[PDB]
Amino acid sequence: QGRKVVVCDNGTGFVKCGYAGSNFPEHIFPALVGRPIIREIKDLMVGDEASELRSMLEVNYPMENGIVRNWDDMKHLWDYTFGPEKLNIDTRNCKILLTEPPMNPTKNREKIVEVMFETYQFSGVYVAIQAVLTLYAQGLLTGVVVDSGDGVTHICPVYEGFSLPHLTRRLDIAGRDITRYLIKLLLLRGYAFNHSADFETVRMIKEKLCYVGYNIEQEQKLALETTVLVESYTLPDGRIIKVGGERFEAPEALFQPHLINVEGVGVAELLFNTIQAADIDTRSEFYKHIVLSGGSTMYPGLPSRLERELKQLYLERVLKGDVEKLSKFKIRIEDPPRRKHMVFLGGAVLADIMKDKDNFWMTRQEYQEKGVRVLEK
Amino acid sequence: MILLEVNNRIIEETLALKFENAAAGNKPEAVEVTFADFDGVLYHISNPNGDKTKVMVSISLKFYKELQAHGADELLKRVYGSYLVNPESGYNVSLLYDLENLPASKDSIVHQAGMLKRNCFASVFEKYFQFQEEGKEGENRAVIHYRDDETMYVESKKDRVTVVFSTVFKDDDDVVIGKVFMQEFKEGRRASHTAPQVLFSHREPPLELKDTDAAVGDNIGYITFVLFPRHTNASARDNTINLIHTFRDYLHYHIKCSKAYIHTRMRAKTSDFLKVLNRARPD
Amino acid sequence: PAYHSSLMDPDTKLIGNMALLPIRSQFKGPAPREKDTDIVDEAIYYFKANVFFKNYEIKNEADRTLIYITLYISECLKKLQKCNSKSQGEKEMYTLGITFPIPGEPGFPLNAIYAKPNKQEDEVMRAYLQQLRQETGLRLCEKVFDPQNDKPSKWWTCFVKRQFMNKSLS
Amino acid sequence: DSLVVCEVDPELKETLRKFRFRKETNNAAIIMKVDKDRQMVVLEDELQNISPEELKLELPERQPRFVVYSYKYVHDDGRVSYPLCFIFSSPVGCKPEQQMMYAGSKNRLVQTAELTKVFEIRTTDDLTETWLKEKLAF
Amino acid sequence: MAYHSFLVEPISCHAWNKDRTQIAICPNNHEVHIYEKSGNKWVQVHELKEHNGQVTGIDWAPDSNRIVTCGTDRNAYVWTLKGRTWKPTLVILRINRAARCVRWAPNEKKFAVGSGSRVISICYFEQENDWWVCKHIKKPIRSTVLSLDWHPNSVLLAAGSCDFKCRIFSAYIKEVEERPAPTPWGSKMPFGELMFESSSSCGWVHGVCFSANGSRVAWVSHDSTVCLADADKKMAVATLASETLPLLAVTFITESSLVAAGHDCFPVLFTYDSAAGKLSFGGRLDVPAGLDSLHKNSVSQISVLSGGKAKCSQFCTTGMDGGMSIWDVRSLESALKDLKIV
Amino acid sequence: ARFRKVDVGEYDENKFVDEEGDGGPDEGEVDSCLRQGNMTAALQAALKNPPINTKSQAVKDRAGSIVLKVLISFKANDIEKAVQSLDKNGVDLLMKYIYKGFESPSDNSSAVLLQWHEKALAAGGVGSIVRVLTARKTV
Amino acid sequence: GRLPACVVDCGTGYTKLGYAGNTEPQFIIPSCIAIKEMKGVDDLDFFIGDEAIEKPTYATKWPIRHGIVEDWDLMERFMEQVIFKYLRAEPEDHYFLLTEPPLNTPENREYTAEIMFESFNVPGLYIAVQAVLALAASWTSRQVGERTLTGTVIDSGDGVTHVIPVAEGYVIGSCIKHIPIAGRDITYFIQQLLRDREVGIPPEQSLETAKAVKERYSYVCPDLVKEFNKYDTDGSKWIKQYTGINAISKKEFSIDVGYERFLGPEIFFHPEFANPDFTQPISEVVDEVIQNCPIDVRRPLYKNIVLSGGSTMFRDFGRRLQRDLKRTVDARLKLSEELSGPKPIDVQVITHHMQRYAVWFGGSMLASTPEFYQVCHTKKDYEEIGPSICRHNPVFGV
Amino acid sequence: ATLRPYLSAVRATLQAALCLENFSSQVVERHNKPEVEVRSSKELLLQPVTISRNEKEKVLIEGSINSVRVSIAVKQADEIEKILCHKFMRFMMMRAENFFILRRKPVEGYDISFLITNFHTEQMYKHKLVDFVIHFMEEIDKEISEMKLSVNARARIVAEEFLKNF
Ligand SMILES: Nc1ncnc2c1ncn2[C@@H]1O[C@H](COP(=O)(O)OP(=O)(O)OP(=O)(O)O)[C@@H](O)[C@H]1O
Ligand SMILES: [Ca+2]
Ligand SMILES: [Ca+2]
Repeated sequence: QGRKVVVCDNGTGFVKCGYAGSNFPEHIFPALVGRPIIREIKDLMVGDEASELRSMLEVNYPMENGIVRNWDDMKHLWDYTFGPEKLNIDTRNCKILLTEPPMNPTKNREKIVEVMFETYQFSGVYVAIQAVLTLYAQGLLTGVVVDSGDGVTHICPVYEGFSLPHLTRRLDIAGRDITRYLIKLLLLRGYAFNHSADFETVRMIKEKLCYVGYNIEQEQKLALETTVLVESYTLPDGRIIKVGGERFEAPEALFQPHLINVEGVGVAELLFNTIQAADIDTRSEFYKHIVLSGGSTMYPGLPSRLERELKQLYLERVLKGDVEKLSKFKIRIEDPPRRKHMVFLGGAVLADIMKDKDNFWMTRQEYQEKGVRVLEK
Repeated sequence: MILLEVNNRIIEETLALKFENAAAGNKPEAVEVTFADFDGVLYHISNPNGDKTKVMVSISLKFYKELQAHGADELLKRVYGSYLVNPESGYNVSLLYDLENLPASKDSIVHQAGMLKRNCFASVFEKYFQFQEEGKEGENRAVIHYRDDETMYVESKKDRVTVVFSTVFKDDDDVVIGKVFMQEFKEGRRASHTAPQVLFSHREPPLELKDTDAAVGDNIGYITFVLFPRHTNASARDNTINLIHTFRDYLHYHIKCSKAYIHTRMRAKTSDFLKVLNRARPD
Repeated sequence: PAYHSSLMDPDTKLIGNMALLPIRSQFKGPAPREKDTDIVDEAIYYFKANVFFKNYEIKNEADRTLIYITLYISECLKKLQKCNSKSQGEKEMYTLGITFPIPGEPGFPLNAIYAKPNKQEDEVMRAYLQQLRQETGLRLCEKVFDPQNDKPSKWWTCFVKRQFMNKSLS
Repeated sequence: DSLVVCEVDPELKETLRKFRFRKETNNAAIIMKVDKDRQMVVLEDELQNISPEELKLELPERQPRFVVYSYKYVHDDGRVSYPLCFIFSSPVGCKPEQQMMYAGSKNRLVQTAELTKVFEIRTTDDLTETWLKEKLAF
Repeated sequence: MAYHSFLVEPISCHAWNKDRTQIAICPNNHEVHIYEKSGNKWVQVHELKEHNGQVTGIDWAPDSNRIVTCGTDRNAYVWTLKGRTWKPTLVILRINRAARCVRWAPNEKKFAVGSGSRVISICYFEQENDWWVCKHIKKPIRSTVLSLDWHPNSVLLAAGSCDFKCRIFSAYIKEVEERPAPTPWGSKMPFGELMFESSSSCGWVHGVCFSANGSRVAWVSHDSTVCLADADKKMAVATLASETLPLLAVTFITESSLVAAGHDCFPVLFTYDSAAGKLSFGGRLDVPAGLDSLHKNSVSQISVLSGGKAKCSQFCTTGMDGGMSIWDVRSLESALKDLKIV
Repeated sequence: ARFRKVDVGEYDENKFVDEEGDGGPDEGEVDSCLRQGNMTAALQAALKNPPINTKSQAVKDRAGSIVLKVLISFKANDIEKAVQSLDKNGVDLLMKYIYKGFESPSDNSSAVLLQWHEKALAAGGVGSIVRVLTARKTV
Repeated sequence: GRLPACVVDCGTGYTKLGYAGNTEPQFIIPSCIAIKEMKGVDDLDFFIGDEAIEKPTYATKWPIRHGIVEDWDLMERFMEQVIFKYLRAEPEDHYFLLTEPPLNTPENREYTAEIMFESFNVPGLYIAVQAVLALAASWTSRQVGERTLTGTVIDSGDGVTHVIPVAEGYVIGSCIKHIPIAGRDITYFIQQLLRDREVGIPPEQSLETAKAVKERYSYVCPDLVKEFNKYDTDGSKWIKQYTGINAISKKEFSIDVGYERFLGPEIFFHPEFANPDFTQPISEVVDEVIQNCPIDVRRPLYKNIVLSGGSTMFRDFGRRLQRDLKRTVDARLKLSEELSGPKPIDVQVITHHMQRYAVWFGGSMLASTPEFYQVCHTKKDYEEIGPSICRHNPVFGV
Repeated sequence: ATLRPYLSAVRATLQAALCLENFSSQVVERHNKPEVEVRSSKELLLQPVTISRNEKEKVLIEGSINSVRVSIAVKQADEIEKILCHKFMRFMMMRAENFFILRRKPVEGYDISFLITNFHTEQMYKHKLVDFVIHFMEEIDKEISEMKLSVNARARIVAEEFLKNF
């Protein structure tokens, strides 16, 4: 009219969708599309249903590392989000805002606009860059967005509204890889877990109990000299296990990639190295506009550890050791409480404040008239 | 089990089984067995050339050449005679038993089979027991390196026969426990007025074994058994040899067993503390 | 799993929810004329196996007839155990026929699974179960007794204490 | 890239016009606000004779604001400029919705005003004369 | 002597509604339970599940009937009763360490949150944005803030911290209230101004409280002392060293009498003799696991149920034993006849 | 480099530091009471002017030795009267000196100290011990 | 180095012990210990194995219940005599290989290691998972083709019957299922059938006879009724005779052995025969476990179903399982055709010569190799790093 | 002889030391640590104190706002008592997950150390914990005396059992 907007952050792990002006995502569920192997099971299962019966379906993720790989399964996943079991909407009477992940090819960028108008026939569509949304959501145009989610962790320089492809770097370590590593650690503790079979059970142990150490030598002294880290955890089958130092050793992979045989430096050293390769004047402005987003930034102690680690780097390899000049080192790593789904939260606010505007939403009028795209950047 | 057994169980059950099956006329069973005893001993029971009617029992000691020097071969010739054959490649002494041709009383040969290691050691004692008996004083002492880093010194005198063990305690806690056990051997004739005398020294050797290279150490100790004619004569000869040569392992056996009992105490009290703690909860 | 009746014919009438299967008997009753194999032969051939099983899915009406005979076979063995001749076993298998409750009455401890009988269904059910009891008892007498001589065989008497589905007509 | 969440008020257009060619040579500032119901960037205040510290105190600590500051910059050489500094005060604790309307409207306002010296602060405490001069050195 | 065991783990904090029909508690976790009384029985009516860590402070604004909570997850929520359900509104405290305590002001126009950020957050509602704003009182606080209590004027604010100090600050927020009239504490009360600071250089300050008319502040430290300053006597500090274990909570019950509780697990009375300028130990109020006190573990909080801090007739204590006790001061005066209040 | 080991928390401006080695007991004072047999006076002398405010360890040890000498010289039954002579603040101070005495035990100075601790505790309560642990400037 | 490692498999019923390198254990003794009904050396007054079962004045105690150690005091004393009486190993000169049940807690691993290192001073220790040792023992009959540590293991002994899926030497603990049918339950059910039918067996030797019928005469049949039919039709050819010796009078006694021959092992496939609280046939339990495991490991698990333990020694056990399991999987996989629109699932139950002592044999072969000394935890590490190291014993051998 | 006054002292010191509360880290975001172990916030550490019975037996008590560390020097009359003590403390430390309050390694130069957090004083009665530590100190002295007599006793028997056979 009036209405009705909608929003969609298609994660690699999880789909977060809701409505413009939502304060939480009204639906969160795994970005999943399982086909059955044998004969209320249907010909296909999506999200919650598909995760529930995962030991009976050959399951596919159409999102690999934030990019779409399978447009066929991606259609089924979009049918599920819009279809009764979640949003129950007539796409044809709705505007929709989507998010685009870092370094997405324009081939994909197009194909979705094509998909949205051709196969679903939305009256309005918009495509926002994640890193820019998460910054706009906080009154910022320049700055560096650390998005650590399920599949991959991206460090995203943005300047006065434009993302910078050629300073945007990835760390191939995030949520799935930490859950995977925690399994290995519980294995060495003497619990016969399986990387495949018990991934979901251990993911929940990770979410519930893991944290990032501030000073690893001190966390290891605690691990080794006391039992204060040790926690019982009751598994689905009833068995109780003890989780201790592995609580902080697992997320430590983010800072020390080699711990799971991964080439690279680890999020803090990466962040430092990236900020340092920019203009002297914009360096200042980046260091005081670091922003966290995504699920894997929720580990207790993470923002403190990043602060500490950046200071150690700047001191050793920029101030060359003298601590007298450390005091001058302005630095801001803002960690909002709602940072788990900032891309959605930002898109929900923007799609709301921009709902009844006209030049903003790319229309079906426009795309038929034509064509893909229909982009106005 | 307080006293360690002298006989080898694996030798006896292997042979008793085999000989019981021969005496029924059952089909001869194939056998290949590689096992050990105390003091670095390695046994091997087998069928030579695949011949399953013949059962060879071989033994290998790294210090056999030293025992051989003190009449091991002639003692073994007495005991086994026909049964004793040329040593298997790598081993020092081999017995051969024909399943087609066995004695009536099976128990006699099987008992002596199980005492192969013991009978290897026995020669060096019988030698020095009769030096003392006949009064041949001032002979050379024997030096048997029964372990790599442990040594037994046997020495014949006017009236007595001394046997010195120079044993080692790997674990440092075992030194302190062993010290307490040895102390009771030193004050040990409170029990038996007629028993042998037992002397102990913690680091340095006695006045006797000083020197010709007796290793001094913090983790070494010298146990000395002063045996007399009553213990070394023909009537009580075999009993004495059976005890004396198992002594080292009897000592270490009991140190380890002693520590295992300490464990059951520690489990008790630890279990009690945990109950007392748990009673500090509202429930 | 357990053994079911494979004589389920397209044109088989019922009695309650049991199948009114024919039998080749000399005892008079409401059974159809019966070639070689019938439900009583099937029950005896299967008995020694089925009696151990506790669970049993009912595939069709013919199985409810198979169950009943199986249960009764155990009632014969209890009585045959004490006998001193194949002739005396026949006296008491006559008596064991003449002597039990039906679907509906105090069990018959299976009232959950079987269906109740009106006048016509009731008098015919009494008589069909009777004809099964009399013919099963007769055939068992031949099978149970050893001809060297006239004692019951321990190979049938060893089953006496075992109960089919932990149910019993006594 | 192409976002003008709020447009620029025609009246405000002018104020920035006149201020761009201002004849006065003291330190002066225009402060600007986003009107929620109108959805346009508007004038809040105009202030004359202000040091950087004094401007700091005029700004809301917990609401975003746009500022255009005519500051007499004495260079390292000694000779003088009156650069038109644009300052985006964007405090941290502010309503997400409000931050989005400011963030989305900044670029439209900056080209509309035709300014090239563009700065942004997370806290008013950062707005000092050392800070302003540090940035202008570029 | 009216003990009720809500649970067996601690009650971290509690708050009562206006008419004391309902009590909110945190049963040593991330949630707040509200129990309404029904005849003899306490009955749970609500669960407030939004925090993602232990809740450390709860306060109930009596007239507006709004609960504020603060927890170790660094957040604070203002809870608003919508129909049958308390719905939460997230407040951006902008603090980087756990929240520790929270108290509405008397005027109910703003609340204060002490934290481990070495800072007090003063939050008020901004009517135009429909948004909770909050300003910080930073210096000279050098450690965690463990306790707060407002002056009756809703402007002066006392605080106890792990840097061993009781302080009085001005939390004057010009955008919500009239400027305050001068106090014995001072005339200049801009936001953040330090009106008073204690001279004790040891002992963590666990509880602090203003007097009924606000002239006097009293606090308790971990060196087993209780202290009081009255601004009428030029902020002179009366001190008393206890023979027993530290106190954790304190409140005025008259203008010159205090009730305090801590690790001994029972309430104790202190009288202040205005003339002689000294604090005096009025004795134990709780008179008969193995413990002889009602509470079987440290008492962590104590609150005035009726009569306010001028003529308190009933007071509440919650403790680490999961117990809540109601104390009627008239009943206590019947039992211990040689017991003198004021 | 392993930049991770360098303890950057050392240079945090917010971190707490204790406020204040500014300007003991008297030897001859105590020995005048000690030769005379007036043990209670000897005790009250050693509890004068404790070196709480100096950072010099030496002057604190000087004081400890002097207080310990008084406590050793006592006979068991005489202790109780000397402790009851002290005001609450003297008793709390005695605790501090007793707990320091425990750190230097021999000559059955340890046996007598435990008895001193017993009377001190009766006099000052557990709170006298609490103020030992709580104190930031001590003996 | 010079002399071989010691190898001990401790089970509910029987402990198998001997030196590595050997094909069979040097002793297979009952896992019991006889003790007094206290100071001095009364802890040492005990006996184990056979010399402990009927000892006049001693109480026989069974320290291992359902695979798992209950009493550590008694387990430790049991070890004393294993090492010093039977093996006669100077424990300081030998690395040891001990086995752990499938559900063995990591705390148990520490308690085990504590005994071996603190009491017996062993220079090295390796706690092996039994399922992995059985898999290795079956490599003797694969043979070089697909010798892998991925497969489903049926360990069936005296105490407990488990079904244990393994993936590259790592057990999939979440999908382990156990069956209340084991050796002792079969012996008990066979003993039952004999009392019902046979006489002349002296009550004292009722188990003895039942065991002997079980081990020497029993087999798995293809179909029940057809077997009952063979026995009633033929009789003379299927009813075997067993004669034992009366232990008191020393004269022979003899009995018919009939239906229990096939009925005894049948309870694996129809547990309801002797078990009120369990009904699911072993074929279904194996299918269910494998279906609970990850997609991409099921086909490997299906084609390498290895048998371990004494209660798998029944004739035709493997063939029976394979058939019943292939009937379930093919019947199910035919509907997927008739409801559409799958590669024929290859099922293989492995029977091999080393089954009776599968675990121990595998352990003996592992301890013979050079790499065993490289994956063993040393005493030096036990002391310097601490007991934590024994919670994970590295898998190897492929 | 001088045990009872020494325990009475250690008790009262523990009674003052175990006055704890829950405390979120002011150093690390959303963290919670026993401040006596990490020691990163100096205002939260209480003065360490020792109680000593003589030159060989003492207790050191280290308090903090949310955690206490009691460390114990045990009587060890001779070498056999030393090694029994070490074997025994080591045994209980291996089991330190079952003792919720026992520290996996002792403070340097002590035999055994307890670390009682505010979480223990919250879920157990603090006066019972104090009782336990005094109880513990008594019983490990008894148990070492038992074990010392036990070893002496079985040494006698083993010496006679060997020698009586010659
Ligand atoms: N509280 C938590 N603490 C730690 N990790 C968490 C928490 N909650 C979720 N995660 C992890 O974070 C990931 C989910 O984050 P998010 O939903 O941002 O990822 P995504 O958007 O699906 O993937 P991507 O960001 O790669 O597109 C999961 O891997 C999950 O295990
Ligand atoms: Ca994402
Ligand atoms: Ca086994």
